[PDB]
Amino acid sequence: EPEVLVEQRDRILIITINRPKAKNSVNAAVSRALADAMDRLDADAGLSVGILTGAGGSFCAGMDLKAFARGENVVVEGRGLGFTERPPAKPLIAAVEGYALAGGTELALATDLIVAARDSAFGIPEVKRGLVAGGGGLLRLPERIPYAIAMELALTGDNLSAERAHALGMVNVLAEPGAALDAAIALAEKITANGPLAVAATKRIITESRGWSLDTRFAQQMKILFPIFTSNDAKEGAIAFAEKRPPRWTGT
Amino acid sequence: PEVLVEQRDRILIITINRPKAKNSVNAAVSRALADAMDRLDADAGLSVGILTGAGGSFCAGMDENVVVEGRGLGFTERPPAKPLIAAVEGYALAGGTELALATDLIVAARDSAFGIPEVKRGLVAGGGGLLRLPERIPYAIAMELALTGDNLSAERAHALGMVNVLAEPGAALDAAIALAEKITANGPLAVAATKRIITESRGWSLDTRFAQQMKILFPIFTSNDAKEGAIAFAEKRPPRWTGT
Amino acid sequence: EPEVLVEQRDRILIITINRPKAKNSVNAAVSRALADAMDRLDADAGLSVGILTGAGGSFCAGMDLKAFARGENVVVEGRGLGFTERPPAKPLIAAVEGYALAGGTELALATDLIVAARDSAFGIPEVKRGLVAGGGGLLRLPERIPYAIAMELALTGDNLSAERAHALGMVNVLAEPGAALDAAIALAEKITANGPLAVAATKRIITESRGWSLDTRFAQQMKILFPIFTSNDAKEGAIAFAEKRPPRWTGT
Repeated sequence: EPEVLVEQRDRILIITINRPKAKNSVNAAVSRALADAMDRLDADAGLSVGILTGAGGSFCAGMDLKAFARGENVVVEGRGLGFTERPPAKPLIAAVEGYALAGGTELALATDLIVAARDSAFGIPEVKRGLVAGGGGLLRLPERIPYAIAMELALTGDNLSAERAHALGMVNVLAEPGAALDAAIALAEKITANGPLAVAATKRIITESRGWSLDTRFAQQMKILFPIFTSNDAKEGAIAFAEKRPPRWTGT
Repeated sequence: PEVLVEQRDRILIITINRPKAKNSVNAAVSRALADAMDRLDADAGLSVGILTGAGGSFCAGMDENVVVEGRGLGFTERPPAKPLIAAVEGYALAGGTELALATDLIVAARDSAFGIPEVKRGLVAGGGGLLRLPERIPYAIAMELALTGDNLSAERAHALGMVNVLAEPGAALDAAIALAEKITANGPLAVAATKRIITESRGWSLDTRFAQQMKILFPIFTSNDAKEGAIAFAEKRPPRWTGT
Repeated sequence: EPEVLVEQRDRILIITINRPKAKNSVNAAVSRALADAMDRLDADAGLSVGILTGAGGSFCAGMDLKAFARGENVVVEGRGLGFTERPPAKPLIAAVEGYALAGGTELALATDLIVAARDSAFGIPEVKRGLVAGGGGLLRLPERIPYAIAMELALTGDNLSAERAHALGMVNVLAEPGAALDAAIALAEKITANGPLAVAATKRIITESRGWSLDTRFAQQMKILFPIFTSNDAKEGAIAFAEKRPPRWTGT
C-alpha cells in the first residue's frame, strides 16, 4: 500500500497520509510523496484546490523520529517535511481528525485553510522532549494566532484544541468528528467555483505581502495584478455577469 | 459637490456624496478624497478625519481616471498622516472594503457588511484589501475571505478586531464622532507621532526599531504640549493644547 | 527597602519592583537593578525562567516622571526602561496586579508571557498628557492584539482591562486578585520542566523570525536548531521517553 494516497474528485486533489499504524508520522516516503503530490496539484490544469488529510481518523503525529535518527531523507532540500518549505501555488486545505501534533501541526499550518473535527487537537510538544519544532511551526504559529499564546504553546508544549484554535482564528471551519474531509471538500468547491488565475494571484499577494515594505508593496502587488487585467477569465467574468449567466473559466 | 467636507473643532468629516450610484468612486470623488486628506494633514488645528458615505451606504466599490498615481483610489495607496476613522453603513463591498481598511479605525453599523468578492468574477482586489485584511483579522480568516469572496458581517469583523465599534444602524457617524472626540482631546503632536510610529514600525527591524522610533520621539520631549500636559495634570484641570 | 527585590525559588528568578509608595514606577535605580537581574537570569546555570512582578498590589505605574525631570539616567543605552530594548534570552513572565500603566504596560509587553489578576488594568495613556510611549509599547502592542485595537488604545489612551486583554490574547492567564505571582510560578514550572536548550532556542526563533524574509527564514532557523540535533538533552529526552520516566536535563 502506498504511504500516501492521492485521489482526484473533479478539480480537487485529495492527498492522504496513509501510515495509520505509525500514527501517520512522516518518513522519507511520505515526505517525497507529499512533495510529488503538490507538484502534481500545481502542474495539472484540471485541478484547482488540494486537500491534505490523514488515514484512520488521525491527521499526523509528526515527523517519524526513528526514520530521521536512522538517516532517511525526511527533510528534503527546499521542501522540508513534504512541503513545509515550499507550499503549492494553488489553494491547499488541511482536513484534520484526531491528533495533528508536532510536525503534524506544522503540515496543517503550511496549508492555507484548516478544517478540523470538533474533537481534534494541535500542539508543538517538541520542547518537552528536548527538541525544537523545525518544520515551520515556530515561524507560522505566531502568524496565525495571538503572538503570546503561540509563545506559550511553544514553550510549554501544551495541546491546543480544535475549538480553541477555531476561536483564535487558526481553524477556519469546525466539522463533525469523521466529517472533516467532506467539509474541506465543500470549502474547496467554493474556491474552485472562482477564477483560478485570480485565486492563485490572490493567494500569492496575501502570502508574500508580509515581506513587502510600505513604500514598495503596491508596486510589488501590481506586478502580480498585471496579467489579471487582460486575462481571458477577467473578460469572461464581466461578460457572463453582464449576460446574467454563470462564468466559464479557462485559467487564461 | 460629489464629496462634502466639514470642520468640527479638530475633526474633519469627509462624506462621499453620490448615493444614486451607492457612493461608488469616480474621478471627482477620488480627486476630492485626496484633496481632503491633504487638507486634514496640512491644518495643525485638525487632528482626526472621518470618512462616511451619504444616505445609508458607505461605498459600493469602483464605479475615467479614478486611480490617482501615488495615491490610488482617493487615498488607498497613501493614507493620511493623521488618524482616520471610517463610519460604515450598509454595504462596504469590494473597493468599499478597501477604503475602510485604508483608514485606521472602523466604526460600523451592526447591520453592515464587508467583503472582497473580486475572485468570483475572475478579478483580484488591487486597492490594498489583500495587503490590509491579513493585518487586521486572523491570517487564515483573511485568506478564506479572499479566496472564497464571501461577505464578512460587521459583527464578525468586530469579533475579529477589525471593527473597533459597533453602532446602531443609522448611527455609525455619531459613534465615529464620539471616538474622534476621545482622540482630539489628546495632544495633537503626540497623537500624530503615535500613529506614525505604529504605522512605520511594521517595517523596522528589531535591531533598529528603537532608534527609528527615537527620531520621531525627539521633538515631543521639548514640545510646548508636553509641558502643558504636565502643568495641566498637577493643576487637576483640562489641558489647553497648541500643537507645538 | 532595596528598590528591586530578587529572589530565587528553585530554578525561577523572581524579580519584584519594590517602590509601592511610588506605585512601583521606574527611576534610575529600578532601571539598573532590572537590567542586573535580567543579566543574572541569563548568566546563572541554575536559572531557567524569570518572573517580573511589583510589590504592594500594583505592577508598575510607568516611568518615574519626577526622576526623569530631575535628570536621572532612567532610559539606559542599549537597554531602555530596565530591559525594554534588550529582553533576556531565558523566558520571562510578567505577574501583574492592580495597574500596569504607561511604561508599566511596556515592561509587561517586553516579557514573553503575561499572567494578570482578574481586576488589573493595562494601557498607554501617554497621549492624554501630550507624551508618546517610548519604551516599546507602540512597537509591541500592535503585535499582541488586533492591530486596529492597538491603534485605538494608543490614540485614545484608554485603559485596557485584564479581562479584555485576555480575550484579545495579550494576557495568557487570568489570576485571582492577589495571586498573580502564584499563577506565574505554576506557568514557570511547566516551562522549567522542559528541555532548557530547546526552550531557549524556541523563544529565540519565535522572537527573531518576525524579522526574517520568506526565502531566508528556514535557513536562519536552521542556524539556531543546529546544536539541538546533537545536544545531550535531545538524547536524554528520547531515553527518558523510552524508559517512561522524567527526563533529567543538563542544558547540553
